[PDB]
Amino acid sequence: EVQLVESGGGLVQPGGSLRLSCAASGFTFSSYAMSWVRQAPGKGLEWVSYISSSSSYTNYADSVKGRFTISRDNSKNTLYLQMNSLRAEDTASYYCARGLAGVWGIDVWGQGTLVTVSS
Amino acid sequence: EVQLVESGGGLVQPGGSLRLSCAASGFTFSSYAMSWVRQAPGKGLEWVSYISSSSSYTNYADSVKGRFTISRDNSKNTLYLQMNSLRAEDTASYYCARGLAGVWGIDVWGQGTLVTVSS
Amino acid sequence: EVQLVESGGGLVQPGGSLRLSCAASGFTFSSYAMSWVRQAPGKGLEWVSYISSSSSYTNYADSVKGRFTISRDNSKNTLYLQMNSLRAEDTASYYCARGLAGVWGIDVWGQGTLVTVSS
Amino acid sequence: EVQLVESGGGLVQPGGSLRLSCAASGFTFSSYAMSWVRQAPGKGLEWVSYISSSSSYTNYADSVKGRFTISRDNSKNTLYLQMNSLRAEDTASYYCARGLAGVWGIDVWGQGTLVTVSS
Amino acid sequence: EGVSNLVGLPNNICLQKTSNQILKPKLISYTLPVVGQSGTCITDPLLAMDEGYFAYSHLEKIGSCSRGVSKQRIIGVGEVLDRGDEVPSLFMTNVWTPSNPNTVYHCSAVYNNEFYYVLCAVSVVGDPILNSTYWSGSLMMTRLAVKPKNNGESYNQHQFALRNIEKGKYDKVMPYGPSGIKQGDTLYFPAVGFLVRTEFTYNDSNCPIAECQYSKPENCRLSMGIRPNSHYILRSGLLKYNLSDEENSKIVFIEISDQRLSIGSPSKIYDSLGQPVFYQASFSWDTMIKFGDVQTVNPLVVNWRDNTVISRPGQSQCPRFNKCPEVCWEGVYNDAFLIDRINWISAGVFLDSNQTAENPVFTVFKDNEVLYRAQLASEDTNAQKTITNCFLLKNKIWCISLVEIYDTGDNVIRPKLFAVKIPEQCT
Ligand SMILES: *[C@@H]1O[C@H](CO)[C@@H](O[C@@H]2O[C@H](CO)[C@@H](O[C@@H]3O[C@H](CO[C@H]4O[C@H](CO[C@H]5O[C@H](CO)[C@@H](O)[C@H](O)[C@@H]5O)[C@@H](O)[C@H](O)[C@@H]4O)[C@@H](O)[C@H](O[C@H]4O[C@H](CO)[C@@H](O)[C@H](O)[C@@H]4O)[C@@H]3O)[C@H](O)[C@H]2NC(C)=O)[C@H](O)[C@H]1NC(C)=O
Ligand SMILES: *[C@@H]1O[C@H](CO)[C@@H](O[C@@H]2O[C@H](CO)[C@@H](O[C@@H]3O[C@H](CO[C@H]4O[C@H](CO)[C@@H](O)[C@H](O)[C@@H]4O)[C@@H](O)[C@H](O[C@H]4O[C@H](CO)[C@@H](O)[C@H](O)[C@@H]4O)[C@@H]3O)[C@H](O)[C@H]2NC(C)=O)[C@H](O)[C@H]1NC(C)=O
Ligand SMILES: *[C@@H]1O[C@H](CO)[C@@H](O[C@@H]2O[C@H](CO)[C@@H](O[C@@H]3O[C@H](CO[C@H]4O[C@H](CO[C@H]5O[C@H](CO)[C@@H](O)[C@H](O)[C@@H]5O)[C@@H](O)[C@H](O)[C@@H]4O)[C@@H](O)[C@H](O)[C@@H]3O)[C@H](O)[C@H]2NC(C)=O)[C@H](O)[C@H]1NC(C)=O
Ligand SMILES: *[C@@H]1O[C@H](CO)[C@@H](O[C@@H]2O[C@H](CO)[C@@H](O[C@@H]3O[C@H](CO[C@H]4O[C@H](CO)[C@@H](O)[C@H](O)[C@@H]4O)[C@@H](O)[C@H](O)[C@@H]3O)[C@H](O)[C@H]2NC(C)=O)[C@H](O)[C@H]1NC(C)=O
Ligand SMILES: *[C@@H]1O[C@H](CO)[C@@H](O[C@@H]2O[C@H](CO)[C@@H](O[C@@H]3O[C@H](CO[C@H]4O[C@H](CO)[C@@H](O)[C@H](O)[C@@H]4O)[C@@H](O)[C@H](O)[C@@H]3O)[C@H](O)[C@H]2NC(C)=O)[C@H](O)[C@H]1NC(C)=O
Repeated sequence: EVQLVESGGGLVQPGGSLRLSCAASGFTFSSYAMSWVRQAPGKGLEWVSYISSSSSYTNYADSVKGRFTISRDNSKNTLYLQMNSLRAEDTASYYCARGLAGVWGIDVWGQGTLVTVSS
Repeated sequence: EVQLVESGGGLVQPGGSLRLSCAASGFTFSSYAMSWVRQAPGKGLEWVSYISSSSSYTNYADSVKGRFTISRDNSKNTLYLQMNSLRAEDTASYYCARGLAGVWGIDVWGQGTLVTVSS
Repeated sequence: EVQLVESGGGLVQPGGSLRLSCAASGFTFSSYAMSWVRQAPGKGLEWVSYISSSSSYTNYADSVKGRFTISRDNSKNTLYLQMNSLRAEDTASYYCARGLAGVWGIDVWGQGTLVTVSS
Repeated sequence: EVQLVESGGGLVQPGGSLRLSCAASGFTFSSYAMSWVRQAPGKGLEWVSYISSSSSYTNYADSVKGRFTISRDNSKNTLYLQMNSLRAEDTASYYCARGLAGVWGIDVWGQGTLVTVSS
Repeated sequence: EGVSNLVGLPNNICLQKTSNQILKPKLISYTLPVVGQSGTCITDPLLAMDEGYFAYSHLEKIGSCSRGVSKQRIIGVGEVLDRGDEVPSLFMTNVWTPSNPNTVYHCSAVYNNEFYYVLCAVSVVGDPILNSTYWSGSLMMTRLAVKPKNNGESYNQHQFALRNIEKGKYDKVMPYGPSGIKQGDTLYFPAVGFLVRTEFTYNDSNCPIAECQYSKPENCRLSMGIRPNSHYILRSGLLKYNLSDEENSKIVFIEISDQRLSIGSPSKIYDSLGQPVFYQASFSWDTMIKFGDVQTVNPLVVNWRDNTVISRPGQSQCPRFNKCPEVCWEGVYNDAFLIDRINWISAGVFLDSNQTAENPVFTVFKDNEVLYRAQLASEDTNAQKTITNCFLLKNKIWCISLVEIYDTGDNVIRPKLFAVKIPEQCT
């Protein structure tokens, strides 16, 4: 059974710097793909960051092309996201999965992590 | 290339309170001038609010001297305008630029934002 | 009972512009002295501004001689402070009292206002 | 909830002099034990300095027996460490806890403080 | 107010079997992140507690957790105080580490007036319970104070090696167990004896093979050793050390009685509620727990407690709940500390598995039934050795148990110490 434990921070002042984390267990993390997926209440899926297996390819969206950069920690199973210079349009719950955006995902989204950017 | 993303809608009751926003990218926002310019179908340019770089000077027009007050958010590139106590004569499309009224303009007006005050 | 109500806020970018306010009630504000006093955790009293009753004399410190200028609003009891061009060494809690720096103060310091300049 | 706030500095020349600080709140500091613990990336725990409650016993390690001396300031809850004559083998993150080296520690390590001695 | 042992009259504890989990496991071994993972492994634990002072020992192995190497053996003592409001913990004050890590094995701790002797075994051939046919037999006792002073040099660490041994018929002695007892000025250490198999006097007709059709009669004799064709049969016992003389180090191995005579296993004796209580692990034909109180201190005679609900797991050869003689040297160490004598109430972390070593669960049982259990972890975390010790906190019984578990974000067997409070009120 694949368990995805989302983490990170929230309820921060707009324009700060948050660091979202997501550890995993089970499947071999040394060669696989990870992606952060967020969704605002009312909207659907929205992909922001993608990381390859050997950390050779990192894709980003048009709205977050220069906001944050995803990394990889293949030594210790985790998934960091150093969110920098966020706005009010980033108030959503972020999720980690095994697909860039798609409609795919071969594991139940465990808990997620809500990031509130307001006031 | 300078991109101006106007935001904020209309369709408000006479005497309501709307908040128009306009973000930007490219040029350094820490030291520059921002101004809201509106134009109704049939008329020409009409300046409403002006502000300096250090937020030390805020100019307004004779018709909107007490309607709204322009602010500055040099931390996060944007341009807010808390429109308060509007009338039917304020039904026009608002624009953000780098000139008070003039006939000037140093960037193509991207989309604008139409505000309708009627019924 | 003299009540001092500090206001303002912190958490600003280095080199920004903040405006601290402090209203009061009780004693006659039309003829008295007001001064801003700050103190960082680890240090003691450190005055930054001074003003007379008729706004005829305005004293400042050597470190904030050209940073901000204290004003007076004898019509509506308040005490403004337009802090401009602050640095990381200005992270402290500001207070309003009835003495320049001294060790004096004839009223309990109510709440104060912490100003943070970092990141 | 016991909160440990590590402080100090870093990025010093080989053979300099740094002063690490660590304040605490909660548990009664007048009678308890404090110890600095460091760990380099790749290695494990490494105790350097220990001190008792009444400042009657001060123990040090074989490698830092004459480098620094831990003190105690029970009046003001803190933990100082005047690191003197450090080398390149002292580049690690220092932590304060309530156990000499052990595998013990009865509180979550809050933030720590990294010390870099190179170039 | 003070942290003492089980003396006087404590508060009334739960005396009924309840399924409602009234046990509150509290962790006091909060470790730091393990960024920079490697093949670390922590084994060979030790936890003794007496009159508010504790001790600890461990051998960190880089690689495999069984057939690994030695890098450091942190042996240290300390004091027992409270974290906050009614939250006791272990505060270490002194730490000692030997120069060569691959020399010290099978330590044994004991309490004293203002010191803490650590009797360890010295070997140059590795594990003495695996290469005893070439072991010299030298023993070393390290004395560590629970309160060091400035510039003592003779009051903080005392590296002492013993000289004379009073071995009567045994060929070698070795401290084997967590801790022992003391009576004024006479320290006792748990140990195991090495005796020749050809020099054993045991008639092969007292073996419980009557109601054991699937058990050969010679299984009792073949189970007294590590292997059938071995050269030594283990024998449990205690080491006597009279420190009131100090003229010559005396080592007297007092063998255990013949009642339910099993193979040598890590034993633990402790003075609970005045009377000394003895424990002995089960690495032999008998898989049930060996518990009981001691009536004769020096001539060790333990009245074995016939519990039929608490045992330890094993391999396919000798699994849990096996009461017939079978040639097998396997098991796991799981002790228990006595918390009541009027009703004979015990408490300890015993594993709950048939042929595996997972799901460490703290259980309380008087004589033949489990009162209330509580899982210290999930049902998939492995566990090998558990050490349970109980004390008092100024009005009530508290128990701290060292349970080696498998942490999620550490990938290494970590000896997590859980602090459990004996419930006074239950449902
Ligand atoms: C239980 O305890 C017993 C006793 O305590 C242990 O038995 C002991 O084993 C050791 C071996 O570890 C014996 O020591 C000597 O080992 C020498 C090995 O030399 C090298 O061996 C490794 C292999 O590398 C070499 O391989 C070949 C081998 O021929 C060479 O040609 C090649 O060039 C390499 O050099 C190297 O990695 C290592 O570093 C060594 O350098 C032996 O050469 C030596 O033999 C002497 O002694 C013999 C009598 O025992 C004698 O007949 C020979 O002629 C020669 O003089 C010796 O074996 C201990 O002697 C031995 N003790 C006893 C009492 O016999 C046992 O291992 C242990 N078991 C466990 C499980 O712990
Ligand atoms: C180690 O353990 C073994 C096994 O228990 C012991 O050997 C047994 O000893 C008992 C005695 O306690 C034996 O029981 C009986 O032995 C009788 C011996 O007969 C002679 O006895 C004395 C000498 O001792 C003579 O003076 C006397 O005149 C007899 O001539 C047997 O006659 C008995 O037989 C009965 O039982 C058998 C079944 O076994 C029936 O078939 C018979 O009809 C009769 O009813 C009885 O057996 C026992 O036999 C011994 N077993 C074995 C295998 O030898 C060892 O003594 C013990 N050693 C030590 C040092 O502890
Ligand atoms: C560990 O090692 C220590 C030693 O380091 C052991 O402690 C010793 O224990 C023995 C017990 O037998 C002590 O021997 C005692 O000696 C006493 C002598 O003191 C005075 O005796 C006379 C009094 O008249 C006695 O007459 C007879 C003699 O047997 C007695 O039966 C009577 O009751 C009277 O007491 C005096 O005239 C004389 O001048 C002496 O002052 C003796 O009285 C005791 O009966 C007993 O024999 C020995 O002294 C202890 N040693 C020390 C240093 O304290 C300890 O037991 C060991 N622990 C073990 C083995 O577990
Ligand atoms: C297993 O055993 C447990 C033993 O502690 C049981 O817990 C006890 O359960 C009983 C029955 O529910 C409680 O008795 C009642 O408690 C309520 C709530 O107490 C709270 O009151 C205020 C809020 O009003 C709050 O601030 C306090 O801190 C209390 O938490 C009372 O209102 C009732 O009058 C009555 O006393 C016990 O209080 C409770 N023990 C504790 C320590 O709280 C548990 O219920 C058992 N579980 C099962 C399934 O049997
Ligand atoms: C953990 O260990 C426990 C104890 O070792 C295990 O319990 C034992 O399970 C075995 C299973 O083989 C039992 O052994 C046999 O049980 C069956 C009973 O089933 C039949 O019963 C009657 C005949 O009595 C028959 O008419 C029915 O139709 C059934 O088919 C019989 O073959 C024998 O009687 C024999 O005893 C043990 O009896 C049982 N022991 C106890 C004390 O219950 C447990 O299963 C283990 N669990 C795991 C997960 O490994």
